[PDB]
Amino acid sequence: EVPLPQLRAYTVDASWLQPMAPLQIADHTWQIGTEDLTALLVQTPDGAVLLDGGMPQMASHLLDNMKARGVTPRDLRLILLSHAHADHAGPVAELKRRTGAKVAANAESAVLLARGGSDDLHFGDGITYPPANADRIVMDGEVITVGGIVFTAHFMAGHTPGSTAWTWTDTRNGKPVRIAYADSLSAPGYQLQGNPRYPHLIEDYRRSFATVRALPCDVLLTPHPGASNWDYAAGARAGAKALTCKAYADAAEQKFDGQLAKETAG
Ligand SMILES: O=C(O)c1c(-c2ccccc2)nn(-c2ccccc2)c1C(=O)O
Ligand SMILES: [Zn+2]
Ligand SMILES: [Zn+2]
Repeated sequence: EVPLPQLRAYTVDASWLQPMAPLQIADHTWQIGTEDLTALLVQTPDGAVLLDGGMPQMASHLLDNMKARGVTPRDLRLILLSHAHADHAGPVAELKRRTGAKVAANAESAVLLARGGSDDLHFGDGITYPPANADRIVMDGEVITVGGIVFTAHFMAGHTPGSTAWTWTDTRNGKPVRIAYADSLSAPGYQLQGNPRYPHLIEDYRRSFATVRALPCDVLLTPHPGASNWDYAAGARAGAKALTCKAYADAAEQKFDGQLAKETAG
C-alpha cells in the first residue's frame, strides 16, 4: 500500500543560483542577479528601479548587490517584471517587505503574481512562489519615469498572458543606448493548438514575434541571458555575442514553428 507522493520543489542548474558581482551594461544600468538569471538595477539621481529578481532564494543577494552600488532599501522605488513566473518574480514579496519598493504591472501579471504563480495555464500548481500585490496597473504603451529614465511597456503576450518587454534609453560615452529588456518567447512543454485555457495562443505569439522585431533596440537583454546570447560570467566580453531584437524574434519563431510541427506529429 502506497502513499500519495511527497511535494517536489522545482530545482534548477547551479549557474542559475550562482551569485555574481554587479556587471555594468550602460551608464545607469547594471546586471545584479546570478550568472544565469537576469535582474536589472537602474540607478538614478531620484531613486532606483529593479527589473526582475530571479528565483525566491535570491532576495538577500540582490540587496547585497544594491548596497555595493550605493542603493539602500529606502532608495529602491519600483519593481517591474518581464513575467510573473517563479524564476523571475520569485523574491518580489520579500523585497517589498524589506525595502521601499512598489510594484507596477499589467492586469494579467498582477493577477498571476497575486496567486503566487498557482493555477498556471500550463504548469498548473507545479511552480508556486510567495504571492505579492501590484501597487499600480499599467496599460500597453504606458510610460513610467524615474529620475528621468523613461520606461515604456510593450505587451508581448504568449509565454504568459501578461508577458511584457520594457524599453528605456541610457547612455554610454556621451551617446544614447536604447536598451530593450524583451520577455521570453519560449513555450516550455506547452500545448499550443486547441488549448481551452488559451484559445488564441498561436495568434498572440505571432503578434509578439512582430512586436519584438520592431522594438527600439541598440542592446537586447532577456530574462534567461542565454536566449539573447549573453554570457554574464565572461566579464568584459559578457555582451559581445548578444543577438539583435530582430535575430532573437526570428530564432524564437523558427523554434515555435518546429514545436507546432512536433505537436501535430504527437
Ligand atoms: O520561465 C519559464 O517558463 C522557464 C523555466 C522555469 C524554471 C523554474 C521555475 C519556473 C520556470 N525554465 N525555463 C527554461 C529556460 C532555459 C532553459 C531550460 C528551461 C523556462 C523557459 O522559459 O524556457
Ligand atoms: Zn516563464
Ligand atoms: Zn523563465
